[PDB]
Amino acid sequence: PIETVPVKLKPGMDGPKVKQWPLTEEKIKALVEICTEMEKEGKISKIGPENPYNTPVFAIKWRKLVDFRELNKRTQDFWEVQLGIPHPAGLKKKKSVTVLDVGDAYFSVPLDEDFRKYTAFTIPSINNETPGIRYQYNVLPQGWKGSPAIFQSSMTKILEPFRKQNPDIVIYQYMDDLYVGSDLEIGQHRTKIEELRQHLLRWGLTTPDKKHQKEPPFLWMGYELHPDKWTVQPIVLPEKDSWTVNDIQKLVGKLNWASQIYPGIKVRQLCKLLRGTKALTEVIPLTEEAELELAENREILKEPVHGVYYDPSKDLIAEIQKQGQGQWTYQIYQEPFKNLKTGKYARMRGAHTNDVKQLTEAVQKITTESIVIWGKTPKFKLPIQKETWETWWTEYWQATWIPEWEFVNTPPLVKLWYQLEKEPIVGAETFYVDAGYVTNRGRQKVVTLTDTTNQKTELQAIYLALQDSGLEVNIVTDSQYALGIIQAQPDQSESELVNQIIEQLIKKEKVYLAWVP
Amino acid sequence: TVPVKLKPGMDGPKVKQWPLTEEKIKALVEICTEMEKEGKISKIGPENPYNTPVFAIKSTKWRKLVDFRELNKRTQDFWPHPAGLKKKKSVTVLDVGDAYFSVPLDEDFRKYTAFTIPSINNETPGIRYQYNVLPQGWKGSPAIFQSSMTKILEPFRKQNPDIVIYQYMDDLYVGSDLEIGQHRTKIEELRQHLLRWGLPPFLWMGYELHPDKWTVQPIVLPEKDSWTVNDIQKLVGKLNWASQIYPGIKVRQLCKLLRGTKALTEVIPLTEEAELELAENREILKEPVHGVYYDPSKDLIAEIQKQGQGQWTYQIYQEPFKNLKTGKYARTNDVKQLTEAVQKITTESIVIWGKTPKFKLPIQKETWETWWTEYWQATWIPEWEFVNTPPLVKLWYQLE
Ligand SMILES: CCCc1c([S@](=O)C2CCCCC2)c2cc(Cl)ccc2[nH]c1=O
Repeated sequence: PIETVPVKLKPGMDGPKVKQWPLTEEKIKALVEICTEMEKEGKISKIGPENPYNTPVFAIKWRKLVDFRELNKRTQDFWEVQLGIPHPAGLKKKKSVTVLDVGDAYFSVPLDEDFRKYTAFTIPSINNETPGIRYQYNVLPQGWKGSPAIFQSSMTKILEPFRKQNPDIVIYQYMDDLYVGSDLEIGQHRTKIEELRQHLLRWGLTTPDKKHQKEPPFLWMGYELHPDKWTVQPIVLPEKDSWTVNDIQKLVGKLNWASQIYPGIKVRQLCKLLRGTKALTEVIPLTEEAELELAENREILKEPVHGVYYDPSKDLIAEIQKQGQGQWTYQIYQEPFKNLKTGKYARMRGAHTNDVKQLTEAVQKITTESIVIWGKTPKFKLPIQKETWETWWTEYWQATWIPEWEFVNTPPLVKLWYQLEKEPIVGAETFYVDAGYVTNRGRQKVVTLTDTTNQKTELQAIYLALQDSGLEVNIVTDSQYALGIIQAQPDQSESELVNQIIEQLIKKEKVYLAWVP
Repeated sequence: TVPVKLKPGMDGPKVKQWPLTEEKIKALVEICTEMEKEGKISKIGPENPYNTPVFAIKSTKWRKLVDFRELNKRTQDFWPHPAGLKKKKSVTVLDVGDAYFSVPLDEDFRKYTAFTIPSINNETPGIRYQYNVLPQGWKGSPAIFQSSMTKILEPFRKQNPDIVIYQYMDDLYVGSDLEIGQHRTKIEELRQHLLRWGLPPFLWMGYELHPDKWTVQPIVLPEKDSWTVNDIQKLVGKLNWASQIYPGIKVRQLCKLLRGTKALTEVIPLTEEAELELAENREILKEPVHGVYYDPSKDLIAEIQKQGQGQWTYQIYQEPFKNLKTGKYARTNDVKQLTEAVQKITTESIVIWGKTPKFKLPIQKETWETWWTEYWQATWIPEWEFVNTPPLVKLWYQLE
């Protein structure tokens, strides 16, 4: 049998001494049936008065179900399973893939002797004056905190040898599922799949027969895995006449899932229906653009599109396009426009920003993703020119770096709509702003702002200045704030004011912004 | 094994492992597989919940680098720094981490040194290990091996008392004033003398630091032929700021040349009053502010500003405006330069105060977390937080 993992209760705490709820004599008789069997098999062992501990059992034909919450609150933490699942695009193509279900795996694995006592439960005796039978697990109790970690860990040492012996086969463990894959001629694959099952047998683990097995396509967590290709499960858009805030939020939800394989799915219009909504049941009439959006998505979705597997041998290419303002669509492929995956990116970091800046982040998101999925960073193809980047690059206070990339004259091309003069412009009128301004040529304008905030009045003055000034202007402000924002050279902002300035700025011939105490 | 414990009440670290590039992972597999055969480390089971992050840095050989920062913070203190070493002409840095790989680690602290070699696309559980010997990078190692170390060196120390030898973590700093040629010959004697005892590569290209030449990059004011309204406004701006440091700085006279809303480009002739005030301001600025002393009981902070063109400005202080040191660094790409800087600045802090400072980095975390280990070469890791450099603080620290 497999060596045992030593468990312990959390520091200080003591075993589960919880009372066994009353049990219907009809349930009591069915438990004795079940337990006796488990004992006959080695999983549990009758114990005595010695052990004070106890953990509630009840019946759910008839099946056993032990409540380990308390023990689970009292059991040490374990290096948990993984939470990080593989992503189809990361998988390599395979000829055959057999998935085996390790039936009662936790049950064919030993439990640390010194811990067995803490798993102590009790089957009440039918009649009043006579006491019932008391047990404790010899194996991994299903429902216990450390069973998955200890099962998997063990399953791994068991599989390690066989693994190092059969390098042409790869194995992925996932709960009770054992997925075996290879590029062997089906025949040898089915025989291998059968030695495996015999090596696991040489260790107590029992797998199903070739007749009860499972093969592609697999329907795993919103996906459809074929041996050579993958995709997301079939997705159908309703055709309602009446959409609720709830129906819409779920649609927007499934539409995002698709983003990973279907290029160009859009949810702007839809998401906008959720504005001001007052209840999860509130009906929202579809706007003209939302229907247009829904129709497009419906089409895109009608086409079945699959993603291919990772070819460790070929390079990764990530391509990024501006799908709109704040929106970017990318696709990672090894073979010419033959996707492994694709995706979007709306993320706006900071109230203000520019496509150059925003594109650069898209690159970082995509870079981190790749490292997680394929273990390497792709060669990027971006709609931006080296000199444009290099220009916003060295002039920005923050440090930043884009991997290896090549320009791709694929409109629209990210650009800079304006750049402040590095030196005060000669001959250009000069404005001193504060809600108003005063210029070197005697001009001035005061305006009484309503509802504004301190900082918002600052941007206003400036805006007011840009407004009345000519093509070339010089502005002096004290707002370190307005200064930073504008010095960061934004082209898009959540703020409307800032947006008007950005327009003013784009229209000017030359603008010099200066700060003073 | 000297029995060690975590500070009272503190549990072991449970730090997430940042994703690694398949290359780094492979390097880590080769290395850990070998340390395993050599019994320095051992695979562990699921009953160990702790984790410390690992990295592979870069000879063609790869160096494993465990980020024991969190663990060292929860690691009991143990119960000095040669102010002279900073004065020596040349300082060489030796990596003596291997001296540890031969001292068992208290059987019970082992669980705390757990680390994980990750897997690509989560296709495998990840290889889990823990140390059996003193791990490099752990705060406890230098201490526990201190004894055995002092022995090994007492000879050389006495044989070459003209030589200052400071150890810090996995690093040894050999300092002297000898000519460059004798220094390098002298170092090599130490290498074979550290070898005589047991397993020492050079650090920093086997090249030497010349702390003797390090110096405060003071604040400077624009010295120009003609002065426009803009120059002055910027001048007053920079001056007025620095006034919160040197209060003897006066702006009254320059601020008079700026009465009335004029045109930024208009050239203003400096009145003698203003002429001499600027003069006094330049002098006061000629040197670091008096009364700034290094408190050994406060955190050492280092802020770096990107000045563009491959130039960065930094300052080391414990109390705002009270800089203990300020400098510049010049070339690559933003990230590479940024990390080179961080390591330069640490090396000094150590050499000077034998303590690493806490950095405030002008970079996006995901970015830094993604490329730092591509250019990193030290065996230690400072504490670092990510910030947003104010537009004017960079303007008040640029050039000549
Ligand atoms: C076992 C190695 C992982 C692997 C699989 S696993 O079955 C797949 C692992 C994720 C969870 C469910 C199934 C795989 C499955 C299909 Cl259908 C096609 C290509 C594949 N290529 C691969 O590298």
